[PDB]
Amino acid sequence: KTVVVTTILESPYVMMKKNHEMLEGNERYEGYCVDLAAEIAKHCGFKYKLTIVGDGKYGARDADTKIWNGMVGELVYGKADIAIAPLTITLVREEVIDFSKPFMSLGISIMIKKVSPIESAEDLSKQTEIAYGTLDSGSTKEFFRRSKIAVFDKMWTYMRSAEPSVFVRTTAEGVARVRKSKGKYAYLLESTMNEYIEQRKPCDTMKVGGNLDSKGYGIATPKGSSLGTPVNLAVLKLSEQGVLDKLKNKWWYDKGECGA
Amino acid sequence: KTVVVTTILESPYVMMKKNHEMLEGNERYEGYCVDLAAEIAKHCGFKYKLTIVGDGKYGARDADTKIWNGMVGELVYGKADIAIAPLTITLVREEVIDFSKPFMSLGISIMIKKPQKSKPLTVERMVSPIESAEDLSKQTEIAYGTLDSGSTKEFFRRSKIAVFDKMWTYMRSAEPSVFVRTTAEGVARVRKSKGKYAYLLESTMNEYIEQRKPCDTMKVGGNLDSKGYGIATPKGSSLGTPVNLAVLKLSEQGVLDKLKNKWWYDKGEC
Amino acid sequence: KTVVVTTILESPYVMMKKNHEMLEGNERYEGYCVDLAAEIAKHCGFKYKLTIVGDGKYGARDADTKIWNGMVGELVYGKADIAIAPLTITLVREEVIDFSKPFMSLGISIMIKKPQKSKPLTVERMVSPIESAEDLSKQTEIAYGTLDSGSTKEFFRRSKIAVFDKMWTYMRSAEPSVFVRTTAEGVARVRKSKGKYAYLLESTMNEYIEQRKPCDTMKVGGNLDSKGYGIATPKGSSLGTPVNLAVLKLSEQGVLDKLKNKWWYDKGEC
Amino acid sequence: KTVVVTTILESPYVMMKKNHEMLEGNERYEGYCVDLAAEIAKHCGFKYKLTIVGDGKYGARDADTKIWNGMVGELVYGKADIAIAPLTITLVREEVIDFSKPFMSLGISIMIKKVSPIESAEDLSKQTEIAYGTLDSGSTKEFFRRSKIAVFDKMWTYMRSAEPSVFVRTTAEGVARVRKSKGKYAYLLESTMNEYIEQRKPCDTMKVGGNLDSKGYGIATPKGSSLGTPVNLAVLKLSEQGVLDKLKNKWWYDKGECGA
Ligand SMILES: NS(=O)(=O)c1cc2c(cc1Cl)N[C@H]([C@H]1C[C@H]3C=C[C@@H]1C3)NS2(=O)=O
Ligand SMILES: NS(=O)(=O)c1cc2c(cc1Cl)N[C@H]([C@H]1C[C@H]3C=C[C@@H]1C3)NS2(=O)=O
Ligand SMILES: NS(=O)(=O)c1cc2c(cc1Cl)N[C@H]([C@H]1C[C@H]3C=C[C@@H]1C3)NS2(=O)=O
Ligand SMILES: NS(=O)(=O)c1cc2c(cc1Cl)N[C@H]([C@H]1C[C@H]3C=C[C@@H]1C3)NS2(=O)=O
Ligand SMILES: N[C@@H](CCC(=O)O)C(=O)O
Ligand SMILES: N[C@@H](CCC(=O)O)C(=O)O
Ligand SMILES: N[C@@H](CCC(=O)O)C(=O)O
Ligand SMILES: N[C@@H](CCC(=O)O)C(=O)O
Repeated sequence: KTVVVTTILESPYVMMKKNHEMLEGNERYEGYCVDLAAEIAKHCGFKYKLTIVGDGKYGARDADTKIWNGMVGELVYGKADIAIAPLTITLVREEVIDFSKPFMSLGISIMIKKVSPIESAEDLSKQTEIAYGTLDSGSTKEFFRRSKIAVFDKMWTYMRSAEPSVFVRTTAEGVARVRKSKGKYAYLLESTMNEYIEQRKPCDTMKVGGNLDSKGYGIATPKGSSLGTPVNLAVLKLSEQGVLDKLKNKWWYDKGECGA
Repeated sequence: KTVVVTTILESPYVMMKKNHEMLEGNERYEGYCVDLAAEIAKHCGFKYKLTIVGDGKYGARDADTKIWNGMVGELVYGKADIAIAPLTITLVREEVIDFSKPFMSLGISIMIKKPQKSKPLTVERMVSPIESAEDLSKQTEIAYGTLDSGSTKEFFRRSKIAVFDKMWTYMRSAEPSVFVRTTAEGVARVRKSKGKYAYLLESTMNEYIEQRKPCDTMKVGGNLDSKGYGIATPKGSSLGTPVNLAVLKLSEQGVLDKLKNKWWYDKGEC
Repeated sequence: KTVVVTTILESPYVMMKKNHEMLEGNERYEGYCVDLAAEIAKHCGFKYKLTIVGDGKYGARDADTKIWNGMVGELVYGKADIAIAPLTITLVREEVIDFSKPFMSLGISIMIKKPQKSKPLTVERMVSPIESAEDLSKQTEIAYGTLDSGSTKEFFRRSKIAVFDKMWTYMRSAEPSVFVRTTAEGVARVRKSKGKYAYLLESTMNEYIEQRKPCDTMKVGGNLDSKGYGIATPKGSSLGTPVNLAVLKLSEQGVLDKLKNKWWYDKGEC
Repeated sequence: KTVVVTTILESPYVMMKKNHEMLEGNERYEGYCVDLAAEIAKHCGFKYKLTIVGDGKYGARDADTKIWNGMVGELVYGKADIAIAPLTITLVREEVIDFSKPFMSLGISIMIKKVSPIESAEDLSKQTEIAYGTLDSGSTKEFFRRSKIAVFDKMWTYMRSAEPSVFVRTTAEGVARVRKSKGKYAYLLESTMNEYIEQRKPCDTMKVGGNLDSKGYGIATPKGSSLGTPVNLAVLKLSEQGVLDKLKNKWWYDKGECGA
């Protein structure tokens, strides 16, 4: 029984190689998540087929319709069996899907155009000269929406009532916007993606300040599935064997086409 | 029914209060773990009684007897209901108990005695003889050890990495023994060995010991791996999911970060 | 019963919102005074309707008619129940209305156009032609004026200090008139007079105007006196003591401090 | 009828006369508050007799007995007709006595021994190596006790549970303690007293940071008295005529027995 593996096109997690037109099956995808899925399948011992989520959404709930979209939606509604992808572990997701142990620590970080005047998030909220937003229907926007801290509350209140739409549909759109804004825009995204972008050409983006919080990516399965314990054990074994460290070093720092 | 919580006597997780010779109950202990347990009880309502393991060990499987000891061992046999303590999530422990999501990140680091400032135009520089684990294993004048019945010892024993295997081979055949009974004993050995002893402990304890007086120890290199601390629940128990969601809520509301900052960096003696 | 609150259109106390054409009710206005009114209504439960005086004056006595005008005047005759606005507590006003305890300190300051950074090694220095009220009165090249029907004009009219008396004598016999009908008009005169006009206004508005773009104005010297802003109330009204208690309570909680920091410092630039 | 005036020996508000052994009446007292009382009597037109409060406390409520001590007690219980003294206007006091308009602005300040490693009160709260307390039965301890701010809550919790007693019976004891502590103790007191102390010899104490909050001194009268409105009008007249500024300049900066 082939296991359906939903995932999203995120770099360096999943990429469509370079000559994908002449390739078929899972051989046309490469990245950290592809390697993670291969190791998970090797440990558990199942045949899998990588599938790309129909909409480029990680997963959230719509305007009071209680419907999950993106990867979480495909998991809940039975459209997929497992999600090896950068899915942040959150409160709202955990109640509906089974998350494994985190395979990568991360956090929310500020990235800007290349002594920065903002540095910390407090100064970023205080100064209204520079605009800042998040990814639409992701996890950072939900973190800001439900945040009770005064600084994050001010951040979310400004971001929601902003003209034009300060949010972006895809993280690539966000990095393009912050590159083209001539330093007038700040992008809020995961620390791992921030470091990957800052370690790539043309190296015009830099990460400033610290991490707003601490989160992690987990392998998600439908609630009440038989694969949750095996994939949890496989993630633990991979972490203890250094496989996750090796994969992150390969896909984040082995190439390093940046000047640092 | 009041459940029993087990914890280890580790700072700044659970430390006896100053006036603890006359106090009774959970008010005797202060630290990160006590008010973490308070927050857990506040989220999901239950009555808890803090307890300390008699052996004072974190937990490991004994060879040729397959008997778990320490916090994990006493949690398996049913004399505890929940382990809110700096217990490291491992593969061996996950097959006998249930671990929640990590509430604090950590890693294996190296602790050494802080060298004196180098004299040479008038700038002072810090020169250290060990800067990573590769050169720590490649030398012989400095002994290094871990904590017995801990996660680090099991990690080094079961590691297939070349440098980690070399360090494990060194500490296995070491005379006198480089293993310590308690973290505080390891720090005492580090401060007493005049700079010839390195301690392989967790990064959180290393940073906490660095921040407090007499601050004669330093952390060299990065972490050897990435791990986490989880709240341990007996396998097949009713306190697993509520505790996991409680940890998730405390992470999302910022309680964990504020607790860490007020228990590690607020009391920055040095 | 819904009581009517009067206020003046003075930044940052009350400013029309950007989308104020379609919005109705108290949501039209934003600023320090609307937040103060909300807090006052939260202290003691009552419904309020924000209003703006038609004449747009703070309040003064007319010549030879002994008739009050402005916010104070319309509060005396009973067309308003409470004045939550930057109304300065004075002796003449206290004899006809009731003032609560000051909710913000202030003083009379001098506003001039900011000069250019002077150069002579390669350091830029700030050189100003006026640095006190004494040298402002002694000099004659730069004209100075105040706000019509304001507290500062009454202070200068009834001042027995030699310097203040000289300045008032200059203002009375001034051609063309140095008095402005609105604070914004005075700042516009300062900006467009290219350094030949000095505005004598309240310290809070002076700092607020200095803190925003294009920030071509500067405050010279210190405050000529010390005063405060109070919430006015008609004599013998039931709203006096509850509002005074509310102001004291908001001072104790530090709500006034955070309102000031949010409406004066956070929104500033340059 | 001679109006009884209660006051406390505080410098430079009320000071004992140099040759007071040979003097009697109100001519044996001098200071800012003595001049204030003289101006109030001149404006209202009443004869007064300055009386020193029995216990050197400004006023507070005791441990669950609802009894006012100090000057507020003398006012409430009919033992005094008016209080021209540095009495801080507070919500708890206003409910039992009638304050006039503030005749002097002030705030909580941090005063230490003369690199300045303390800065604002945030660092003072985050630091456990330096001791700091307040005046007992005053208004600063009440402000710290009822404060709902996290920094001030931490300050109060540390101060109450401190061994030995971090509080001082009189402000002079506090300044002596901070002088003799070799920089290990900090004293929290009113900004006016802090400035007066640092401006007088030996000038070994210096102020750091800004004022914690803003308060003021008002002339207190018994509730439901006929003197409240006349003294309020007199205070307003004195403020308008510059008499209060003149007296502050006379008693704070006119001597200036310091090098600054
Ligand atoms: N260095 S890293 O970001 O690639 C990374 C991060 C993490 C890893 C492993 C790696 Cl390699 N494993 C941990 C897991 C292992 C066991 C202990 C904590 C969880 C359960 N999660 S983690 O702390 O999020
Ligand atoms: N900054 S820290 O080490 O005290 C720390 C570390 C971690 C926190 C929260 C804090 Cl405050 N929460 C995460 C949890 C939240 C969700 C995502 C990963 C786990 C499940 N684990 S963590 O990445 O191990
Ligand atoms: N810092 S400020 O100008 O916003 C400011 C100014 C003042 C505040 C509070 C603040 Cl936050 N409260 C005082 C009041 C409190 C009690 C003592 C004096 C009045 C009654 N008035 S004040 O001295 O005019
Ligand atoms: N410069 S000072 O501290 O001596 C000082 C302080 C103050 C003065 C007068 C002086 Cl001289 N008057 C004001 C009062 C006057 C009118 C306006 C506010 C109150 C009512 N209170 S105050 O703002 O506390
Ligand atoms: N990776 C996040 C979204 C990225 C972001 O919000 O910055 C998720 O799983 O939803
Ligand atoms: N925290 C570790 C013990 C400390 C160590 O091994 O350094 C554990 O849970 O096993
Ligand atoms: N705030 C002053 C008016 C402003 C001014 O006179 O500068 C008043 O209440 O009268
Ligand atoms: N002046 C204050 C007391 C001074 C202090 O506590 O520092 C009062 O009236 O209570």
